[PDB]
Amino acid sequence: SHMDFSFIKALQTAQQNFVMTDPSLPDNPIVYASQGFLNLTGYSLDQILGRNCRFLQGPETDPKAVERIRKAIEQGNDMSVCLLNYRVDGTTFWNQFFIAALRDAGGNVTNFVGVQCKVSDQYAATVTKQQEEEEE
Amino acid sequence: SHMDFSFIKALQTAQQNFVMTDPSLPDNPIVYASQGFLNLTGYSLDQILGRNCRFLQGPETDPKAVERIRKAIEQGNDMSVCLLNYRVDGTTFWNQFFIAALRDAGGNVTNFVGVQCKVSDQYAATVTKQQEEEEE
Ligand SMILES: Cc1cc2nc3c(=O)[nH]c(=O)nc-3n(C[C@H](O)[C@H](O)[C@H](O)COP(=O)(O)O)c2cc1C
Ligand SMILES: Cc1cc2nc3c(=O)[nH]c(=O)nc-3n(C[C@H](O)[C@H](O)[C@H](O)COP(=O)(O)O)c2cc1C
Ligand SMILES: [Cl-]
Ligand SMILES: [Cl-]
Ligand SMILES: [Cl-]
Repeated sequence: SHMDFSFIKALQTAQQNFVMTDPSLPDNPIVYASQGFLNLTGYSLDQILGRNCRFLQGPETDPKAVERIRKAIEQGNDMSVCLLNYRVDGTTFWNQFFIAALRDAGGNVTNFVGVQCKVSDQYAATVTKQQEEEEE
Repeated sequence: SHMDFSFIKALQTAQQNFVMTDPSLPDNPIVYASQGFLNLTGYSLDQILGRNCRFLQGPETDPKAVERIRKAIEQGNDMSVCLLNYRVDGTTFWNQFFIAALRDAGGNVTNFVGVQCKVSDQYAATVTKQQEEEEE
């Protein structure tokens, strides 16, 4: 019914790409980020907290996927999207990332959790083909 | 307020280690498992669904961690535990895995989500040191 602190501790440490964001604060900013997340994105820790993950997007990013994400966030749905993200140095990578809407015993969204997965160009091609085939 | 099907689709496919279990069914069995999960554990798909993840544990698995997990499950808490797990061939590996309690708009636990991470022996040593230092 709550959050065991083991979750929060192993999150900041896990060599994979995890993030947690707080909807209670404005703009839903990152409160905890994994070490593998900083390895993948290349950012320092001070450039992560207090900000929303929009800084991973850029020019060549599919805005339909971004609208999908923001709709699922406004409704608090658990989703997953593959899109092109940018590191700090400007390099690009295909991020297939998940979003979970953790809710308390009252049904209210307490925190958002995000798992990012770097996928190859073949997986990106197939999943983008499906997502673009999802036309209305 | 619901589960976007993108979550379920990208779960079964993601090359990482994800699982989802249904508390509505007896013993809380696995309903969806990732491809990377089958790569890590070595099991076929038919040996996964309809079963609880106890088949990953074994002889030299810390039972205190298992009691911790089952208490957090009975209370529906989001946790994370590092423990020794076994593959199908009998080989061992240190699994630092997370557990999230997805709840609906009414606060009831709908499904459990689990992310497994294979960690080295140094990380296992440090985290097991902390968890054993957690004595009452
Ligand atoms: C927990 C969480 C993790 C997210 N991770 C990413 C990410 O890794 N890459 C990305 O492009 N967007 C990510 N997003 C989405 C953005 O943070 C943002 O919500 C998205 O751009 C839609 O919001 P907007 O329409 O206001 O721009 C994540 C969102 C959440 C809640
Ligand atoms: C979603 C989910 C994923 C789990 N993944 C693992 C796992 O990877 N390895 C493991 O040893 N136990 C895992 N467990 C815990 C076991 O499934 C089981 O709940 C645990 O042994 C405690 O239950 P018990 O006291 O009845 O044995 C997971 C549990 C859940 C709910
Ligand atoms: Cl379905
Ligand atoms: Cl091994
Ligand atoms: Cl090692």
